[PDB]
Amino acid sequence: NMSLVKETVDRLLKGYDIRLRPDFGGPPVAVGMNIDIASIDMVSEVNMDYTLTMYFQQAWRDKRLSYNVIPLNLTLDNRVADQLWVPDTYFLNDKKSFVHGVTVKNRMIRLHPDGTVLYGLRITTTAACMMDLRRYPLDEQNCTLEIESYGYTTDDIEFYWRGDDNAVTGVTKIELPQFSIVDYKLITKKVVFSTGSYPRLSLSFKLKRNIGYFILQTYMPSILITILSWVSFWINYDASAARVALGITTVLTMTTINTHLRETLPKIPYVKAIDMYLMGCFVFVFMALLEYALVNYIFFGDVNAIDRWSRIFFPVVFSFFNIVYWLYYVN
Amino acid sequence: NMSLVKETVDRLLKGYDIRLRPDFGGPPVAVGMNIDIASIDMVSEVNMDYTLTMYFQQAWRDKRLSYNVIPLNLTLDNRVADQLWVPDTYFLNDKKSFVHGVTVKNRMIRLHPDGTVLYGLRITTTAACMMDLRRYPLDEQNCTLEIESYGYTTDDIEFYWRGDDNAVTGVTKIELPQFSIVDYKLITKKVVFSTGSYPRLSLSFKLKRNIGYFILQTYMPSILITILSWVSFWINYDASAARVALGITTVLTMTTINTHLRETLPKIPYVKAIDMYLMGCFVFVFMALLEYALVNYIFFGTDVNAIDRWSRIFFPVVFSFFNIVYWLYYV
Amino acid sequence: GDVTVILNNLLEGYDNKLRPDIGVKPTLIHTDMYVNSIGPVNAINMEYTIDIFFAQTWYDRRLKFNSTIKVLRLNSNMVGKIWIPDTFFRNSKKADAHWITTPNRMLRIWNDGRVLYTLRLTIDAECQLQLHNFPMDEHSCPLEFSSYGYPREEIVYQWKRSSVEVGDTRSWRLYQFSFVGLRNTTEVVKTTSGDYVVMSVYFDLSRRMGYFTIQTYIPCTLIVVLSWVSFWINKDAVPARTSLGITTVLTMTTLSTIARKSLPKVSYVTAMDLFVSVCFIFVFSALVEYGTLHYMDSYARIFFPTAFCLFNLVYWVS
Amino acid sequence: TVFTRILDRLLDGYDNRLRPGLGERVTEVKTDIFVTSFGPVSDHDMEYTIDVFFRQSWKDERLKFKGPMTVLRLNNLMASKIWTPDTFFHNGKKSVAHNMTMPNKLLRITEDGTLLYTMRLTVRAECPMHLEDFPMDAHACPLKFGSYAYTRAEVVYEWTREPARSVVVAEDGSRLNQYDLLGQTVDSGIVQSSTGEYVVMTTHFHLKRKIGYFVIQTYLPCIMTVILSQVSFWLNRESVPARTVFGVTTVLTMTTLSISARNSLPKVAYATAMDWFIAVCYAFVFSALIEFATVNYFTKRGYAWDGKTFNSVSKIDRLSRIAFPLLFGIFNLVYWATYLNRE
Amino acid sequence: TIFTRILDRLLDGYDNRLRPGLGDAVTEVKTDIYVTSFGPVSDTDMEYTIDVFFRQTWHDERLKFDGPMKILPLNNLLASKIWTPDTFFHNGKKSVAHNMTTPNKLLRLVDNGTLLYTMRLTIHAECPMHLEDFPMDVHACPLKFGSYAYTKAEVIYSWTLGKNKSVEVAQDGSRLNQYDLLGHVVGTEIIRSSTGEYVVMTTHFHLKRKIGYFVIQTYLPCIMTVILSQVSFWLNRESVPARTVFGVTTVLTMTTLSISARNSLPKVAYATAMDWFIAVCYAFVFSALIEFATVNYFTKRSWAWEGKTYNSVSKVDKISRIIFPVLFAIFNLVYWATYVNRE
Amino acid sequence: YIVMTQSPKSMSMSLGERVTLSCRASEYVGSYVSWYQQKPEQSPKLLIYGASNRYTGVPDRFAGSGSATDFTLTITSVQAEDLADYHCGQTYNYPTFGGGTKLEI
Amino acid sequence: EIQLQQSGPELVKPGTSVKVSCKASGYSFTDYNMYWVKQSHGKSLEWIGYIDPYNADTTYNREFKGKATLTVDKSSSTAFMHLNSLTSEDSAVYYCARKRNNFYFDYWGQGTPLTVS
Ligand SMILES: CCCCCCCC(=O)OC[C@H](COP(=O)(O)O[C@@H]1[C@H](O)[C@H](O)[C@@H](OP(=O)(O)O)[C@H](OP(=O)(O)O)[C@H]1O)OC(=O)CCCCCCC
Ligand SMILES: *[C@@H]1O[C@H](CO)[C@@H](O[C@@H]2O[C@H](CO)[C@@H](O[C@@H]3O[C@H](CO)[C@@H](O)[C@H](O)[C@@H]3O)[C@H](O)[C@H]2NC(C)=O)[C@H](O)[C@H]1NC(C)=O
Ligand SMILES: *[C@@H]1O[C@H](CO)[C@@H](O[C@@H]2O[C@H](CO)[C@@H](O)[C@H](O)[C@H]2NC(C)=O)[C@H](O)[C@H]1NC(C)=O
Ligand SMILES: CC(=O)[C@H]1CC[C@H]2[C@@H]3CC[C@H]4C[C@H](O)CC[C@]4(C)[C@H]3CC[C@]12C
Ligand SMILES: CC(=O)[C@H]1CC[C@H]2[C@@H]3CC[C@H]4C[C@H](O)CC[C@]4(C)[C@H]3CC[C@]12C
Repeated sequence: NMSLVKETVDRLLKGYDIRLRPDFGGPPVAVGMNIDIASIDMVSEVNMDYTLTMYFQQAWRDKRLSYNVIPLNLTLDNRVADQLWVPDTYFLNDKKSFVHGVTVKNRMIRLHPDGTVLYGLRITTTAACMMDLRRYPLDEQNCTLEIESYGYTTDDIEFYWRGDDNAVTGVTKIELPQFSIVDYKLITKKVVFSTGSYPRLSLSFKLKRNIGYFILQTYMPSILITILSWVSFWINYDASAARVALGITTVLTMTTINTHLRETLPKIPYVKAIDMYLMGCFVFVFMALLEYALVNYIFFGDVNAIDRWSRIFFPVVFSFFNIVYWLYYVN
Repeated sequence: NMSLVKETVDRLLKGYDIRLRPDFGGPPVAVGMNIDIASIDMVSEVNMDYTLTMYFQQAWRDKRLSYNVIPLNLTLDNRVADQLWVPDTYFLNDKKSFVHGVTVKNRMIRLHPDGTVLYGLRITTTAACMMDLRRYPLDEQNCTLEIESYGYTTDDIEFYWRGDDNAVTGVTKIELPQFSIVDYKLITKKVVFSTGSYPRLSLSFKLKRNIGYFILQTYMPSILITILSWVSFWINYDASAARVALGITTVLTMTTINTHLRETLPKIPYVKAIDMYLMGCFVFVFMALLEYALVNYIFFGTDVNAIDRWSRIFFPVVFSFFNIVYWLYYV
Repeated sequence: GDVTVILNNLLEGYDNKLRPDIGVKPTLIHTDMYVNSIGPVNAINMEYTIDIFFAQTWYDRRLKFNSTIKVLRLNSNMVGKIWIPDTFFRNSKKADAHWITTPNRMLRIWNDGRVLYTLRLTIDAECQLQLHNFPMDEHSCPLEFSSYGYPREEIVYQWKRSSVEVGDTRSWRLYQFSFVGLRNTTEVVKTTSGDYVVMSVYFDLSRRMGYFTIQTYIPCTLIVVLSWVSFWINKDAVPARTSLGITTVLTMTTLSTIARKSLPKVSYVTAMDLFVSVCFIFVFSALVEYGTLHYMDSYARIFFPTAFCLFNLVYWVS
Repeated sequence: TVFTRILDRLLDGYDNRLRPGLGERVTEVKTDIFVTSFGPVSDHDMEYTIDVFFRQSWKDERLKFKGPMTVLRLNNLMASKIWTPDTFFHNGKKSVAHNMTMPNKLLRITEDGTLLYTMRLTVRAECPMHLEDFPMDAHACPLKFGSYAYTRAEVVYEWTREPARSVVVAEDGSRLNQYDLLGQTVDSGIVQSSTGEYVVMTTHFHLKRKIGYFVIQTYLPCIMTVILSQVSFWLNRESVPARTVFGVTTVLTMTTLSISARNSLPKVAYATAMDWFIAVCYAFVFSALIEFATVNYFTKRGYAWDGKTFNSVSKIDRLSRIAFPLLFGIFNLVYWATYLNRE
Repeated sequence: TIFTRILDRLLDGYDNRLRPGLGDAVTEVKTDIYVTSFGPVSDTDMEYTIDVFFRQTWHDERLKFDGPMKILPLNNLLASKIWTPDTFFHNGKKSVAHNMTTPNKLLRLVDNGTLLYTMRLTIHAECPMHLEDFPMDVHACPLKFGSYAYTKAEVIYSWTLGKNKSVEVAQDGSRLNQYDLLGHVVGTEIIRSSTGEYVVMTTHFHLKRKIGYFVIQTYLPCIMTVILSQVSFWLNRESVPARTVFGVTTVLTMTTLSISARNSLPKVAYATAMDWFIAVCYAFVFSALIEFATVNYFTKRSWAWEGKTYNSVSKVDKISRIIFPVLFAIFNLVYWATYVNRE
Repeated sequence: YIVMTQSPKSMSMSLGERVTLSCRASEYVGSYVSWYQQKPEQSPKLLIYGASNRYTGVPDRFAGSGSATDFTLTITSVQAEDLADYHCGQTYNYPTFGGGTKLEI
Repeated sequence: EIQLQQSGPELVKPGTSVKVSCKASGYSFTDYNMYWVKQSHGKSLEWIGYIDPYNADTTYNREFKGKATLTVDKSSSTAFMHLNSLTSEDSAVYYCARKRNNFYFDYWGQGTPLTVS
């Protein structure tokens, strides 16, 4: 059995031309792609990308690799892959990706009697994802993985999902620290460059931000700072040291919070939804400080009436601002 | 004519023993060196190294690579370097270095008819430079690149700057964000190890630190916070809360500036010039706080006003004298 | 020499692509480890480095040799010429063998055809830390490894009698964790390509709370005590009471922020976050208590410490 | 061409896979280290970087030659063609063998077959540190190395010169920022493993941490915070906002100082010497706050002294003015005498 | 198998070390670039990253063939078997040639002999920025490339389509978070070097820094700090602790906002336009604190208004209330106009 | 150089009784300490190389151990042939042998 | 069986030099260093110097620096020690030792009594 299998594999690689694709000069070679996503390590909004680990499998028919003498599926070792033609598949979004190499190259070759070649790779990709953070952190980002052939046009290679919706699996078990995969969509198109038209598979993950983390980290501190700034309205007007210290502490704290959260995010030029909320809270605390300044200028430069109306106006209009904000965003 | 060049080159590489140096078993081969500095960016004190990009060219005579039939200088592809003997040059300070690879390995090989070989590399090297930061930021750092042959003693190889001071170019056109290359010197040495005596070239840059930045970010906030502390002397002694608030917040703010700045630097044991100036400013502000504590112990233990008035003008005077002595030492 | 001719005969006609007994029976491979040192557990990235002498033994019928030499001990130079199982670590985010001064790989072949193949690996394995009770959290970190291409019908792994040779745990780089226990298992996982045998080394590790008691809990508790100090201060001292309250609340927020930077971006509340939030409630309630007083103090002086210690007991029990 | 012919004869029939004297004797490897620069010690990872010319010398009768030259000096490309010891560092962690411009390794074959195979390495070796005495600690960081596949019956390691004189550190190689390399002591032992007994050459570099950085960074700010807590004692009692700000400031400052002290260290479950120093300093400042509260309880009159009754200077403050500096100075003397005098 | 026989006929005797027309003519390398994505710009490191399909076209008479197909799209691997230009980027700090799943290159061999060699690259190029009007700055970041070893007598680079036409940009290919790619101007120069004179193809990408980010993070906080400081002008004359803490807090805020504004910048001693704005805001807050000190100097009654002489509202403070805002407003108008109008 | 000191310069042990020697080094000598036997008018004979290891062809009764500095050699039972002078030498640095100890009856 | 054969006892008066040889046969001479030791009557053994036979690199004792000259003969496979400016203090017995490695001296010489008066 050993000698027969060795002879057959020797016969297959004898005269094999790695440079020419299956049916070179004939119809396009159909390559089916299946993916099993093992983990999405992180989603770096700072670098506008996501790190995804996957079992990327591609199967295709090569008549030169068809054998009949032995009735089984020769699952050869990984190092034979370098001696066979494989699709020159690449990822458009890929900034930095690597195939693992412990204890060997994490790779699989499995030739079938009919000629079908099952080629597996274990790949970690840092795929670019240009996020639209206008609604952040209430945002849903459809980050994409654009699988495309580099050198071979649609006249030379054709892609498809072997199983229009079963070709991608393992998404449901994915654990994201700060996201939840609401959906995944598989599509195939053709993209034209100056060099020619190429086939393109696109795997799109509709990631939905987990708001809980940002509730603890961003919204609750802002709310508590604003609420504590409202405490100034209950303190008597002849406590200028305490009133001004309280107001200035509130304004400074919101300034630090704004700068701190913006340091944790990329240097974007457009105002986010968190930025709208922070600006609203800033306006409220700053208007509380100016409220005390107005009380002072009226008494030194009636007063209890202004404080009384402040005590109810600020929470009421701030709650209406909250409701409008959420209904605009959460609903 | 291309066939003639092809046959000539294949003749040169036929039988060529990469193991042996030119004139193996004879006099040492004279290896000249010229460098075009492309950048000396990212001078790092925290890592005690500097990243230097250069077009390191070394020229040497190899009788085996001499041809007379072609009157032009044959510039061959970079991949031929792997088939030719190259000096085992290494940079004794090199923590981490790489030869650029895009689009191809950035090497150069140019065989001249007389046998000279011009071997050029585009090298990025993070060379080690132990910085005596006792005068930092008013310091002049003598960083060096120690070029040396690893395995070949002075009886087997010889170095020289090809062109004396004209062997190194591009130094004057380097713009460093935080430095100015006031001078660079080219030294030839012979360093003796247990293994033997080796030839050494040293390219030493005397990098003078541009003080304007450090004045902008470090010195002026310190001075302004000292003047801010001096504001305490013009406030009436009865205003305990205000004066202590000012002196406390200024002492704290200078301690915090000291710690943050020292965080950005390596954990060195000796006091730096920035440290000496910051400690002096700390002493001035702390003595202002102790000045209020003096007038508070005396009042709560006309005369009280006297210390205020005397300190008001004496503190600027003594601080200016401290500046004068400090800068004269360090300027 | 004798050994050179024996080894030359062993590789002559040797097909490195084909497993032992391909198409005849599954190749039984026994795996025994020796953990040099478990590296630092990176809870932020949910991964832990581990250094191991991973040794796997299999019977190859082509590598049997009869001679006076009982075993051939060889360097890494041989590893590339013979069939090695394509073992890969499923939860390995990144890994690399050691290549200094030479490849850290040992090969040894017995006369009966048995092959011992060992190598030193630094594996940055993935461990999904559920940080709900952090820093009182115990984790059972696995290290799964399997053949990438050979199904259960072709490669099988069974633990050897010396399954794991746990090293001296004192030299281990576990700063917050204490190696609690060793567990191991073998299972069969059905993949798209086929069924594969998976062997998982469960290291049971318990975190130590001392570092966090002094790093986080003690500072927060002292800040709560500072808020309590406000009650003893005279109420008439409005700047003093207000300054103490606002300073405590602000610095509590700062501590929570810096703590949240050292933690992963998890979409839940960790124990640490729960206890800093309850401390926030305490200090903020002190601030509102002074607010109410200006617009009771004696009752606060007694109530606040009692409530805090009661919460501490409930917290430690939980 | 003659030297090429000699090298061809050396590699003609040479078996890279077999050690010298296989089946005849143990292969003795005499090893040397010239530390070109003792690289920075990373306390956070309990590892240290060291740049070395790691020399090895062993006799290989296969590489005996007779020619015009007694010592063939050769580049790294020949080294890959011959058997070299499979040496590795038992506590190594992500070392690098430098490649620029060429592989920084020399080979020299003497006519008697003796080899001299040196390589320039940057090795990040693990140094387990017991930081109880930190920052006054002293660490004997080891560098254990030996064969990976060859047992003591196969390959034995030796020092080429006297063990004291077989590890030489360059005069100007000290890249230590907060450490002082006192010296090195070497030894040779045996390690029992699942595969067999292995000869292990150990060299301990004795490092003494330089306390200056922590003096400026931690001890002086802590002491100044304590003194800032005591100026509150010297201040009058009636300035309740003043002393309240002072004490709360000192406590919060000591909190951030404590955190800044910890994050500079690798995580550990035990308290270091600086942790105890900070704990006592925190006790002093918190005691100052408690003292302020105590005197504030007895502050009968809120109005301050003017040049109507008046508050008398608090007795507790007067005793504190002497007690706190005396207790703190005695504590400093005890602490520094306890740790500095230690070997 | 027909194409295999053709391929082995155009590689036998093909010395890939030699140039096309070497010793007979220059090689025109007609170059094109398709910017798949203009990566982010790192102002701290004065460099930008760009992802490009770098297309090179050149005529190689050795590879002309006659066969059934007029063009051979071959596997990336064959690219290494034939001569290619040694193109390198003169300002490329650290570029990456992507190779996952396989080398991302294509090699189309046309019947006449023309080669279309393309490859996906991520290029980290050095863009020297002159940050004086920062953040209202515009940079013409270059992308210079050319042969590394071959002189102008050996290789000359030209644009296939023509200036501007040649260098395309994908419509959605823009990863500039904070810049705006106004356009590009393609040029070509000859640079002198120690080894010869080299043709260098330059393409300057004009990037306009969007000021919204720095407006939100620096200018609005600074303006609000100034306005915070003038709130103290509207505060009471006789309230010394309140206006003192106001002034000191605003000055401390401006210290932290100057240092924070300068952390984002690279460490250069240009005193950028942000530094000028921050300096004038610093002057305003410091003058506010000085004004409060000046008023406090003449504070004599030291009792705020109630309902027994009372301090009259300060004339200095009244004048400050109106003068400071107006002068700061006209300051803003002058500075914004001067920087916005200039290029 | 390194100074080696042997405390019991002379001791008498009854035949068949366990006898233990001692050897001190001025500073660190590691495990590099050897014990040698010198009978009257004969050259030294190695007994215990390294801190603990025993040379080939030596009776099992000889056995020794030591720390970095202190060292000890113990004979399980003295024999008539065992009467001789015992030296301790070190090879961590340049050789320097100790005073030596003599055994009688 | 390695046996280091030294020369017999020497009779000499003060102020003249002597040469004492040491011949090894079992092991190859060049492989390992050769050490010379002198034990004064009823005293501890005293190291005088060693010579690496292959390249004749020699190292001496500071006390004996310049008093003893160590040489080797590859062909004769013999190590020679030349003592100069003899005095009454020199009277002692010399041995030559073989250093197998830096753990022990494997074999020793028979001993060459030096007599001076
Ligand atoms: C740095 C900014 C400030 C630098 C300005 C530095 C210029 C400067 O030093 O001001 C001096 C003077 C101070 O006047 P001041 O602020 O103290 O206001 C009144 C003034 O002192 C009267 O003289 C006092 O009455 P009297 O007669 O003593 O009995 C009165 O007290 P009272 O009797 O009611 O109880 C005070 O309230 O103000 C000006 O002349 C107009 C300058 C406008 C300056 C505005 C320019 C911005
Ligand atoms: C996130 O963005 C990607 C961008 O690629 C979206 O991919 C696009 O998805 C739509 C909807 O499935 C595709 O439309 C398709 O059009 C063809 C006709 O060409 C039609 O036959 C299909 O039924 C489908 O409607 C589109 O081709 C596809 N690709 C693009 C726009 O380049 C993705 O859908 C987005 N995320 C989600 C959750 O939609
Ligand atoms: C690793 O796993 C195996 C079983 O999963 C353990 O060894 C087996 O233990 C069972 C239960 O006692 C026995 O019935 C088997 O006979 C054992 N195997 C053999 C080959 O004897 C093994 O102990 C585990 N490793 C540990 C606990 O360290
Ligand atoms: C009348 C009154 O109640 C007083 C109370 C507080 C005062 C404001 C402080 C901040 C100022 C910043 C700028 O200088 C422009 C004017 C500005 C907005 C002031 C307007 C008048 C106010 C509202
Ligand atoms: C007389 C006087 O002005 C008083 C006012 C403030 C007082 C100092 C405060 C801090 C103290 C720290 C230590 O306890 C040592 C003594 C120490 C320096 C004190 C000396 C006497 C001072 C200067």
